[PDB]
Amino acid sequence: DRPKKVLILMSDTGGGHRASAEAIRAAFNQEFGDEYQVFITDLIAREIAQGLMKYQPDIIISVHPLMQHVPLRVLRSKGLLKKIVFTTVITDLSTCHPTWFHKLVTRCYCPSTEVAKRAQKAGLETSQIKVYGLPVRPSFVKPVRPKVELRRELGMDENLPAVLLMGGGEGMGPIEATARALADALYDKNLGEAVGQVLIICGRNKKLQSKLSSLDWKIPVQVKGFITKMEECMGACDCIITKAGPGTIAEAMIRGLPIILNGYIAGQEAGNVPYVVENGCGKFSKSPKEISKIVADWFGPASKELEIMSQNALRLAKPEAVFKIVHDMHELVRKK
Repeated sequence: DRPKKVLILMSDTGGGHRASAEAIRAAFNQEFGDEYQVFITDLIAREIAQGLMKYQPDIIISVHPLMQHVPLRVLRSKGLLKKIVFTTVITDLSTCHPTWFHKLVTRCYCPSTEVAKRAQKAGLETSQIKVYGLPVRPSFVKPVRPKVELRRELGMDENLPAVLLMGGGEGMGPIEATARALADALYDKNLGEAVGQVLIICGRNKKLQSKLSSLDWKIPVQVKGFITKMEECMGACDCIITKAGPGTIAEAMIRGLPIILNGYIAGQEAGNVPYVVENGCGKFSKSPKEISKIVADWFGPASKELEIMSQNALRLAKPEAVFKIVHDMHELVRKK
């Protein structure tokens, strides 16, 4: 028809998830092309009012818990509410805050049926609620090379089972202690045999990255900084240790990785934990000793438990969330 503009509201503080926003932007790009131009704005009323005028969006998307009430008010203050489709993509996997929901919204996209039940609780009608899962980048969703080919490209051992350890960011138990604990649990002293291997992704924690990659490891340990392609990394491993950041969780499930939740950002990600644990996809622990035992058992005596949890994750996985959402927004905008 005519080119349309999309504004996605994030805020670097207060919860919510920008990787979902970027995932959404990439999905519009892939699916539709220049039929849509997509901006992500980090911001309250005056700024909203500003960004409204800067981008004059056809459709507004909120990936933030605080981005419903004020933006909607301002939309009604400027008579824009019937012109502009307003949508919410909840980035809390479970157990959310009431603010995620707003009756004046057009559509609210849920990552679980649990969250959707909460939307119904809030008075939103069936037309306003969809459950497609939590959006993940498309480039993540491409079926990936074989395990040994990924392992080799990442400098890992080809045969040992691997735990993905994420050390980036805030909220986790001791990463260095955890890696050392992992090395001890996965070494057979008499055999001189590594029982497993570790891949540590440091993200932006560079002090951790240098310390960990200067150590002498009992088992194969690969240390990295920032990784653009998480799909290759997750495809090379057999389980994952991480903070209950929602994207990382939704990614791991797509790759059938059983999760050890290493913690969470308080006030933000703690509702993600039951989504993992109560659904049979993983465990919680911050302790290095407790974590490494879990991995060591999953790589030996509880290996049946690992395979079962690995099936539970694929079953919960929704790799097509991103496409579904944007195709739904596409038709939402069109009915005008």
